[PDB]
Order: sequence, then C-alpha cells, then structure tokens
Amino acid sequence: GPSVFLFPPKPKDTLMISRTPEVTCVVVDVSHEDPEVKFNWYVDGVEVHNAKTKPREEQYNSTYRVVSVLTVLHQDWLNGKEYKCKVSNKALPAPIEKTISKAKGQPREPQVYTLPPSREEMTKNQVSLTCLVKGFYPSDIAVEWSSNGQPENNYKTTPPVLDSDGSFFLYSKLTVDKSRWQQGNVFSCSVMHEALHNHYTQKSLSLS
Amino acid sequence: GPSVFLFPPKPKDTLMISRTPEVTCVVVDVSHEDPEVKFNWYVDGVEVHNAKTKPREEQYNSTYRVVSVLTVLHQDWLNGKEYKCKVSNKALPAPIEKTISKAKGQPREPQVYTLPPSREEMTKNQVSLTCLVKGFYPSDIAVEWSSNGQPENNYKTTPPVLDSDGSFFLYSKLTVDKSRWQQGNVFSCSVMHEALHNHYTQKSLSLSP
Ligand SMILES: *[C@@H]1O[C@H](CO[C@@H]2O[C@@H](C)[C@@H](O)[C@@H](O)[C@@H]2O)[C@@H](O[C@@H]2O[C@H](CO)[C@@H](O[C@@H]3O[C@H](CO[C@H]4O[C@H](CO)[C@@H](O)[C@H](O)[C@@H]4O[C@@H]4O[C@H](CO)[C@@H](O)[C@H](O)[C@H]4NC(C)=O)[C@@H](O)[C@H](O[C@H]4O[C@H](CO)[C@@H](O)[C@H](O)[C@@H]4O[C@@H]4O[C@H](CO)[C@@H](O)[C@H](O)[C@H]4NC(C)=O)[C@@H]3O)[C@H](O)[C@H]2NC(C)=O)[C@H](O)[C@H]1NC(C)=O
Ligand SMILES: *[C@@H]1O[C@H](CO[C@@H]2O[C@@H](C)[C@@H](O)[C@@H](O)[C@@H]2O)[C@@H](O[C@@H]2O[C@H](CO)[C@@H](O[C@@H]3O[C@H](CO[C@H]4O[C@H](CO)[C@@H](O)[C@H](O)[C@@H]4O[C@@H]4O[C@H](CO)[C@@H](O)[C@H](O)[C@H]4NC(C)=O)[C@@H](O)[C@H](O[C@H]4O[C@H](CO)[C@@H](O)[C@H](O)[C@@H]4O)[C@@H]3O)[C@H](O)[C@H]2NC(C)=O)[C@H](O)[C@H]1NC(C)=O
Repeated sequence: GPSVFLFPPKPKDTLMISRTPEVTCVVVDVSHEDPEVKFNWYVDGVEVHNAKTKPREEQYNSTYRVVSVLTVLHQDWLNGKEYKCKVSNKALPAPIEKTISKAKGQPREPQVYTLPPSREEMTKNQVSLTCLVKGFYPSDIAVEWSSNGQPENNYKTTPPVLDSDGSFFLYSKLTVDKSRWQQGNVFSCSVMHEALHNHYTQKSLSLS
Repeated sequence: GPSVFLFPPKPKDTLMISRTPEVTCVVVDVSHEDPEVKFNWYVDGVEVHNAKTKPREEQYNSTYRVVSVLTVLHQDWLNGKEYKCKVSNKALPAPIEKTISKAKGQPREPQVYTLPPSREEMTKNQVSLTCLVKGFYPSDIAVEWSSNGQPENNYKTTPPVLDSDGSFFLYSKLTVDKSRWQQGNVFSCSVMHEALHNHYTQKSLSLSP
C-alpha cells in the first residue's frame, strides 16, 4: 500500500549560502491500523541522524501522509553525495528505499544575454523583455527578474532545452508596460547556477 | 500494474494536409506472463476498428511496452472530436480508459517577433537568432526556420509555456555562423497555427545596419 517519494532541494536553496537545503521524503497511503512509519537516512551508505519527522497529515481519502525532512550541507549536495531514505511500515513486506543526488556530469557555465523587444511589439500595450540563458549543465538553474532591489514577478521561464552539444538553454520572458520601458527603467535578469562565478550572475536591460 | 498514456498528434501533422495525424495509446508495465494487451478505440462514443498495434517493445526493467496507433482525420481533430482508448489486460481488474481532444477554448492568434543576437554574443564563433511566438491558443503550433526557399535545420524550439493569461508562448533559437549573419543574409521564422490567417505567417530577420 504505502508509496514513497523522495524530492531534492530547490535549486535556489542549494546555491544560496544563507538558505537551508532540505531533502524531503514523502510517504503516502498509510492505513489507520498501520499508522507507525519509521525513516532511516543514509549518505553514501553512512547512517545520518537528526532528521525531522513532521506530524501525520490525515488526508481527504481516509489515509495518512507522513513526511521526514533532512537538512543537507551545501557542499555535500554540490559534490554529488547520494541521499537515501529507507521507509519501514507494517503494511510493507520489505522496507522501501529511494535515492537522490545532483545530476552527475561536468558542470558548464551559462552565458546570459538580454534581448529588448522588437519594434513591431512596441506598438502593443505591453512589451516582452527576453533573457537567453545558454550553455549550462546540469539543468538545475534558477532565473529571476528585478528592477533595483525590488523584484518583478510578471515573468515566465521556459523548461531547459537540450542543445546540439551536451549543454542546455532556456528563455525567460518578463512582460512590462510599454510606458515603463520607454521611461528608461532598468530591468535585471538574475541567474543562479552551480557553475557560475559565485553561483550568481546578473545582466541588465534598458532603453538606449 | 499496467499504466496507460494517450498522446495527441504532432501539431505539424495536424496542420499540414500531406502529413498523417496519429493518436498513440502507450501501455507500459506489462508482465511477461500477462503479455496480451487488447485495445478498443472510440470517436465520440463510436467504436472504430482501423488501428495498428505495434509489436511489444521489451524494456530495460524487464517489462513490455505496447503501443496502438490510430490515424485521425485533419478536420475531425480540428473540429474537436474526443478520441478514447480502452485498454484491457489480465493484470488489470477493470479496463482502463483515457480520452483526448483538441484543447477546447477560443482560438487565439500568435504574435511573431524576431530578435537579433546581443552584441555580447557577437564576439562568439556562432550567434543565436531568436523567434518569440506569443499569445496563441491552443498549444498546437509548428515553427520552422529558412533562408530563401532553402530551410535552416540547425535550430531548437522550446515547449509551449502557459502565460499569465490563458495564452501560450515559446521561443525558437536558430544558430548560424557569425560570418553569414554579418554578410547580411535574411533568415525567416515561419509559424503555423490554427488561428493564423491562412494557417501560416512568416517574419524575417537581418543585420539591418
Ligand atoms: C520501465 O521503463 C519504462 C520506459 O521508461 C524509459 O526508460 C527507462 C529505462 C527510464 O530511462 C525512463 O526514464 C524512460 O522514460 C517506463 O515507462 C515510463 O513509465 C512512466 C510512468 O511510470 C511514463 O511516465 C509518463 O510520461 C509522460 C510523458 O511521456 C512522454 O515524454 C517522455 C520524455 O519526457 C518520453 O520518454 C515518452 O515516450 C513520452 O513521449 C511521447 O511519446 C509519444 C509516443 O511514444 C509521442 O507521440 C509523443 O510525441 C512524445 N512526447 C514527448 C513530449 O516526448 C507524462 O506525461 C506522464 O505524466 C503524467 O502521469 C504521471 C503519473 O505517472 C503524473 O505524475 C503526471 O503529473 C502526469 O499526470 C497527468 O497530468 C496532467 C496535468 O494536466 C493531467 O491532465 C493528466 O490527467 C494526468 N494523467 C495521469 C495519468 O495522472 C508520465 O510521467 C513514461 O512515459 C514511460 N516512458 C516511456 C518511454 O514509455 C516504465 O514505467 C518502467 N517500469 C518500471 C516498473 O519502472
Ligand atoms: C490521497 O490524497 C493524497 C493527496 O494528494 C493529492 O490529492 C489526491 C486525491 C490526488 O489528486 C493527488 O495527485 C494529489 O497530489 C495522495 O497523495 C499523492 O499520491 C500521488 C500518487 O501516490 C503522488 O503522485 C506523485 O507526485 C509526484 C510529485 O509530487 C509533488 O507534486 C504534487 C502536486 O504536483 C504534490 O501533491 C506532492 O506533495 C509533491 O509536492 C512537492 O513536495 C515537495 C516536498 O516533498 C516540494 O519540495 C515540491 O515543491 C512540491 N512540488 C509540487 C509541485 O507540489 C511525482 O513526482 C510522482 O511521479 C513520479 O513517480 C512516479 C511513480 O509513482 C513515476 O511514474 C513518475 O515518472 C515520477 O518519477 C507522482 O506522480 C502525489 O504527489 C501525492 N500527493 C501528496 C500531497 O503527497 C494519496 O495518494 C491519496 N490516496 C488515495 C488512497 O487516493
């Protein structure tokens, strides 16, 4: 009955020293008469301790949903250590195990280019500011937009796309009002990747 | 046990008269002692019998992967008929069914914009010509690149991405040699969509010194 789902830390957390990367180990479909679940975590085969098991979250479909969280070190994740979650329950015949780690492969540095709107789009009510990010490996990346320190949240980013070489690329599109573009406001495409210098770069975009 | 995944026809196939739109019905995780799969197709509740079941594709994880394909008519897809795939197998307690159709909703016309390389990229050996396609619904679209009549095939396109409004967008990236860009050659982003005037539009891109 019980199923297991081991999720990696958010890319933004693994690349920012201030944040705390967490590996979460979701267990679903737990019965009422077999409610006890027990986790064991391993890091390259080495038992680790002091995980945090959140309280049982009783579901709409008359089951439980237990979650155990393990905070991992920034360096250990980015060095590519394998984190294993061993679930044990009465309903299970044999303990389930899942393993997760950073996408293995030679890290490659993204080139970040900003592209302004076409003059055809300038006739429209709003305009699209484009940020090309290309040549990065692996596909674990985070792209954000901002003006000054204050962030812009009216943007979408495309899934990473595998190129002719081993690398990836993507586009991020910030939609702004035409007025604010023509007033000469500065927008900044911030990118975060493991292969970037200090895990961060930022390119600006303005009217000439 | 067995899982089912019903996929729509390639957007390029539904929009080109010469091509053949197909609905594929993938069945995964089939055991060795229950290898027989049997499909039944329906079009708005009407049984059809013109499918082709491909041979079992034995997987790396000691299971099979059976696929049944149904060719659909261009007009039937674009009119929005519902295609259903009913899988049956020993391992299943009750036959599984999945349904797919064209995304129902007011069709919206893509705006097509071409963007030249940044001057930072101009230092590199090759440069990237960008084609933004935005504001289209549904997500059935096809993008090609060309110079003159002859096509350019060194390009990649992103999956359609859902925007803040109901519409979609995507980017297509043509990689060309820096020389050919600076010689002032004209490249053309051709787009094909249900909502486009005559199901086709094309925007050009050049050095424009
Ligand atoms: C044994 O191996 C096989 C083979 O797997 C392959 O080989 C192994 C060795 C590994 O390397 C695998 O990584 C590799 O894939 C396993 O078979 C796989 O089984 C899983 C399910 O367990 C299937 O997952 C689904 O995948 C589809 C997307 O699949 C397309 O894209 C894949 C790459 O991205 C590609 O590999 C596939 O072939 C397929 O590509 C399409 O193929 C068709 C025909 O081949 C073609 O016409 C198309 O053009 C082509 N398109 C593209 C884009 O490539 C994904 O959509 C599914 O997601 C749904 O279901 C999930 C539940 O599993 C759920 O979590 C998701 O959220 C999602 O659910 C849907 O969500 C929408 C939201 O709007 C909702 O509306 C829907 O109702 C909802 N549906 C459901 C059912 O919930 C899903 O992830 C793999 O496709 C399949 N792989 C292959 C190649 O067949 C097998 O499982 C292994 N067995 C064991 C025991 O381990
Ligand atoms: C009772 O209800 C439970 C609650 O779930 C919700 O409601 C039910 C009714 C359904 O509608 C659910 O789909 C819905 O989620 C059920 O639990 C769910 O079980 C299913 C199947 O066992 C799980 O499916 C798996 O989902 C994975 C992704 O999971 C993330 O995203 C989900 C939403 O998109 C979210 O519900 C999950 O909690 C989880 O969220 C992430 O959590 C981490 C922290 O742990 C965060 O860091 C992320 O940011 C979160 N992200 C998001 C988007 O929220 C899939 O990855 C997984 O697919 C993989 O495994 C399968 C094999 O199973 C492969 O085939 C596949 O290729 C892939 O590798 C799978 O689809 C679902 O996630 C569970 N939901 C929750 C909340 O735990 C109970 O099952 C249900 N019980 C019964 C008896 O019906």
